[PDB]
Amino acid sequence: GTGYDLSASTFSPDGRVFQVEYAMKAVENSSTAIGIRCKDGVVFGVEKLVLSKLYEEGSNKRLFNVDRHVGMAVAGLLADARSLADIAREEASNFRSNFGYNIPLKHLADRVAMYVHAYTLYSAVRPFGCSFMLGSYSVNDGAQLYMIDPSGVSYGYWGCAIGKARQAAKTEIEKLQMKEMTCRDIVKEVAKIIYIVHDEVKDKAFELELSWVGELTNGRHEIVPKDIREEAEKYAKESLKEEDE
Amino acid sequence: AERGYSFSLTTFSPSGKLVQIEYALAAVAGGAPSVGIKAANGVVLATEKKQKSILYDERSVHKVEPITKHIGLVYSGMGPDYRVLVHRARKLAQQYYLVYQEPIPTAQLVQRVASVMQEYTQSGGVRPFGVSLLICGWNEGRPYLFQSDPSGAYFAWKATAMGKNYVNGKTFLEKRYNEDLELEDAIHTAILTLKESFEGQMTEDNIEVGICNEAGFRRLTPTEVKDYLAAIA
Amino acid sequence: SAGFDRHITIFSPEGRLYQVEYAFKAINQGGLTSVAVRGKDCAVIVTQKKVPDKLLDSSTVTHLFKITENIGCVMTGMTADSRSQVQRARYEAANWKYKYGYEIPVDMLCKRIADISQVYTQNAEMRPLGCCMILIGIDEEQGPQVYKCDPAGYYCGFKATAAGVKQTESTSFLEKKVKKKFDWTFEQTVETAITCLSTVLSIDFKPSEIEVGVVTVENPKFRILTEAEIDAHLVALAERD
Amino acid sequence: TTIMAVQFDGGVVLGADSRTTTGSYIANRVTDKLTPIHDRIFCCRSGSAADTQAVADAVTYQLGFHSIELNEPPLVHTAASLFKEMCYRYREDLMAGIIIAGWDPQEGGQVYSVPMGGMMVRQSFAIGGSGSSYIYGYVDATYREGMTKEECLQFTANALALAMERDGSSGGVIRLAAIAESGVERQVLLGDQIPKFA
Amino acid sequence: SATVDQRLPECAKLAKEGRLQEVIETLLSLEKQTRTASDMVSTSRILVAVVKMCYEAKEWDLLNENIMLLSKRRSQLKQAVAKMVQQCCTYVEEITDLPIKLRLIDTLRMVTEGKIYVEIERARLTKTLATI
Amino acid sequence: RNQYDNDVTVWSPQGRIHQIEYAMEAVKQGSATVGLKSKTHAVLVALKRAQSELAAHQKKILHVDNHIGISIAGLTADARLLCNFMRQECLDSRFVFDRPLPVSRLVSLIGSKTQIPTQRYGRRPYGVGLLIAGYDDMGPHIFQTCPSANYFDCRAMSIGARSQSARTYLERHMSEFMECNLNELVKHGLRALRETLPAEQDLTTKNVSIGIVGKDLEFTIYDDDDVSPFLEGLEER
Repeated sequence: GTGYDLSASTFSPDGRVFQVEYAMKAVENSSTAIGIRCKDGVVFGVEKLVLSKLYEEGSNKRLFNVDRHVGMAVAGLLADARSLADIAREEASNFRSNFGYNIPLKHLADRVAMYVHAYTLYSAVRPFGCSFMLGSYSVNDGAQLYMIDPSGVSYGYWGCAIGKARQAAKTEIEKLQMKEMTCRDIVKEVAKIIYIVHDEVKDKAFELELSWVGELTNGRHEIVPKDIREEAEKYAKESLKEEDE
Repeated sequence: AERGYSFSLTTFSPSGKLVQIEYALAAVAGGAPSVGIKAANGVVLATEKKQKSILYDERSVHKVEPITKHIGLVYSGMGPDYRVLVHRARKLAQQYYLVYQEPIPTAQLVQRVASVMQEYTQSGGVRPFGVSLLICGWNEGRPYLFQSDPSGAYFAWKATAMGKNYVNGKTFLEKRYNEDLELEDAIHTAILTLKESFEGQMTEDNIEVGICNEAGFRRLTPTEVKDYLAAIA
Repeated sequence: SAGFDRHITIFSPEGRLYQVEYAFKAINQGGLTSVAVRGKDCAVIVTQKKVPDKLLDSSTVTHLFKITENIGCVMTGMTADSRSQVQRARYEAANWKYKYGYEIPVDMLCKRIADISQVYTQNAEMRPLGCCMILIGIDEEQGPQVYKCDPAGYYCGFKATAAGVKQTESTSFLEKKVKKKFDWTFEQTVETAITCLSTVLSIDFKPSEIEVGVVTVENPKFRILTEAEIDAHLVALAERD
Repeated sequence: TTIMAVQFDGGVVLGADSRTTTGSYIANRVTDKLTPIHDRIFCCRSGSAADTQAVADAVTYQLGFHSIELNEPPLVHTAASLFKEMCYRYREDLMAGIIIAGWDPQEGGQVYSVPMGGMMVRQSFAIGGSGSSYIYGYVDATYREGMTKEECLQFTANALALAMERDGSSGGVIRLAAIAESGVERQVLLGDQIPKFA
Repeated sequence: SATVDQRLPECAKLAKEGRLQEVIETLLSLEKQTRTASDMVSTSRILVAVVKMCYEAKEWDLLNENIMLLSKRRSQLKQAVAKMVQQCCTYVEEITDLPIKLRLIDTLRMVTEGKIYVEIERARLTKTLATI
Repeated sequence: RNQYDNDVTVWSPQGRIHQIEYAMEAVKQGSATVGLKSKTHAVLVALKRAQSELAAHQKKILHVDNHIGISIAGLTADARLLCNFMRQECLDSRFVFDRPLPVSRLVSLIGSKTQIPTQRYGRRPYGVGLLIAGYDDMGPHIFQTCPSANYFDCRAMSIGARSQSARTYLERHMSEFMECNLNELVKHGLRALRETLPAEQDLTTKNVSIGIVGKDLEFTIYDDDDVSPFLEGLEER
């Protein structure tokens, strides 16, 4: 082996810590989670993989509610993802307890990024093996969407995609006028993009998990209703047939 | 050699060496030249402040620093470790002052700084201080010049040089140093010893010198260093 | 000598810290470059700004941070480490203002950060986070000040510096430009910094692919120049050069 | 002591007497009760000077760090919340009652009153201090919604003048501070600029 | 474009009627727009045309200034600058009053103080200067 | 490998973490257990092993607070530790809030607790897989937790050595579930264990444990002669 890739506290003779890169490799092996920031909201879509017909519907949710007004879409080791969701929930709770108002998403992203960097600093713990996205909307700050990765970088975004099909998802997102779309249509676009990037002969089973947080929810993140998800799924299948034609 | 017994600081090699502290002393010897001469009525410390470029503002980070109104300190080795050690020396001097309403003797300050270095050279998760300190004080009615090593050993010196060319510096000091030397002559001797191991033109603002007489330790201003260089040349 | 390489606390037989050197290599890993120059009464930091995607929010992408009301920094290296060290610098400045009742001097904040880094270089608890911080501020008695806080505890003060991939080229260019009338004005300093970056990178800058922060004696508050100001500087100075 | 705050559309005016007694002797007669928390948020302090000053300094530190980290101006609610956390936590050790008044872009012109204990109540006009009661009843009648900056300044001046007149522990000069978009304008009414009988 | 090169003739007529800098500034704004659009052909025609207008005029202390300007403006397009300098050289060879043409030669040389894409042109200018 | 699977703290150079996979293998050294649920019941059924014909059969169903039971497959030390933790959490919830702890929250607590070891070098991942059967006011629940700290809400699942036979049976017959009497539900579980059993072997009252929870039925474990009404009714192959 390299000899410098054990422990996240060792710099290779290039300035590279390889444990963080291996964590990034681990996240770049999972299902695809995308998120698009429309003008009046943010929509997360995830192509959850039903790994067995035994699991009930809604098992292994990769869309968490990290505080009432903020949604989280994870991609990678789901155990680490749940732990990070708990960490972010605790950070938002502490913010609301101390300062007395809903945590700004920029600040929440920075806090969780600092936590992930804490775990990538040391040799007694391994870097978090998952990426995730934090989305929210409020009247006084506007729709926001951030992405955090195992190395702990918290760049903002207009459209993001993490997982196996990230490059294809970004390519299919660039061809969208997100800055002037509304939630009711960006949800359908999210479903279409997820269906296009999904691989049927490799991943077999599939379930689309959608959520939005936007003006039409009063800044309250929630799972997209049943009828809306059904209509978006129907539109995505029709669009798949159209693209095939 | 004893290759296995050179990565740890808590194991004796079969011959008894503590190889890692000797490696720290090698890091010391691979540092900027510094010279210390104990004159008859004072002490003088010098060290090259040659910068790697014209951009380095050579007035912000000093290498000859005071620790009390009557003690000062220069180093040869790594600058960060030097900063740590000078802060600790100042703290120790202040603790001694608070306990005993009296400025800390130079010998005592050297003992305590050497104890700090010993504390840092007695575990596996800590790196020994890669510097050698030259402490110069005016305790009592006579001058003191001491050296402190990463190993925690401290010496009393008449005159010495440390850094890249310490061998040449010590030979030069053997030739030139005489015990009954006034501080004014010791300053010239210090600057000449530096010149003998100083590449490039020894301009007044790339050399740092500090004196320690009965008036207390004081870092000479660049104007004064320029005057001394002009008089020497 | 490769055995003395996997631990930050092990001295090489010749007395070298290979893990610290590797932290510097890590500095030279973000691809970006940064330059800083101080005139008579101003200091300027300019950083290459890469936004290699239409979906990435350029407003959030940045390497210029406001450590306090009157101190700014440009960070180069790993982004997570950069932001961690920026938070540490802000916390230290706040503590200084709380304890001592006056704003932290730039040199003092640099010494604090350098000491924090030296601690990690000495003990074996963390890796030395691989980022380089260039700080600029206005000191009431000294004037404009530019400093570096490399990840080994070294923090010399600078008339003009650079960090990142092309630090050597930028250093040579600034040495040449400072041997001749180091006395620069605000516009001349911005010219020198932007020209240094452009020449070392072998490219002419769009108003967006560059980020400039400035402090001046008249207005000693770290200001990040807007796109209009950057474009004005580029066009006017290229025209009148 | 006596401290007061009045809210007007787009801003808020704080006012405070300048007496600091240590019994029946004025240790300081030009004390500056008003304290600038961040830039626009101000706190008027009452109770034990040591506790109030320590709390104000700690809150200034916390709010400055918070605002720098957020890259946004702080909220008057956030400042009053920090005060509330500290005061409530150390109820038994802090003999301090505070009035946090200021302006922020989102909810400009805010006045919260954290009295002894840990309460947290927004008010159109807030009053505190030993001499509060008298002017408290007086403002209950005098206050009218829709005042402008000048009317609020005169209102605060008259109120604090009444409190100083009728309270032994309050007296000296009257310090006013009007906060709004433009910034903070502080003034003092020394001996004659302050009403004589009202 | 063709619209550019038909609105340029009216500028030529105005300059012939007498325009010290008004038409110059109009053409500079037009060239600014074209360059920002990154239209190499438009830039080339505008540059060659403005130098042509100057030369047709008296242009003394004006043609050299305009050449210095258009060379020292923002990142002019390579072909645009090459065409401008080539045109100005073809119009330099057909000049007299050497004590004055020397100034234009020097101006062109310092505009071409060295660039891989104007090497030959600078060489010919240097040869003409040496002969002079 | 050979330097990337010594501890849980090192990522292999493939985005893969090896000691967690080794714990997930340890889960297969246990014994077969099948959990499943109707619309008003939840049933765990476990094949108890035997260390000798004299020694009794190791218990595999443990009793968490009245509305929750657990079936274990893997290290018995970790089984004991996790059972104690679950019992303590249920007791704490019933002490603070005068109501039973929701199963979906108990499993979240278990997930966090079991994930903590999978990231810090102070311990090994809990080498025990769990089938948690419970009945909260929402409805009967069957959960699976694996040493990776991942939990799945299963309508019917199986774990342990020789598990895929039972899992295939459950996939084939799960359409029948929900609208089943308790007896039919237990019979389906016993059929799943029969499928995982080697052909020559068969389900006997000695080696079968049957835990049942559901509406108006606090978690009850049937062992030894208690399973007679189930095995006796069960049809033969």
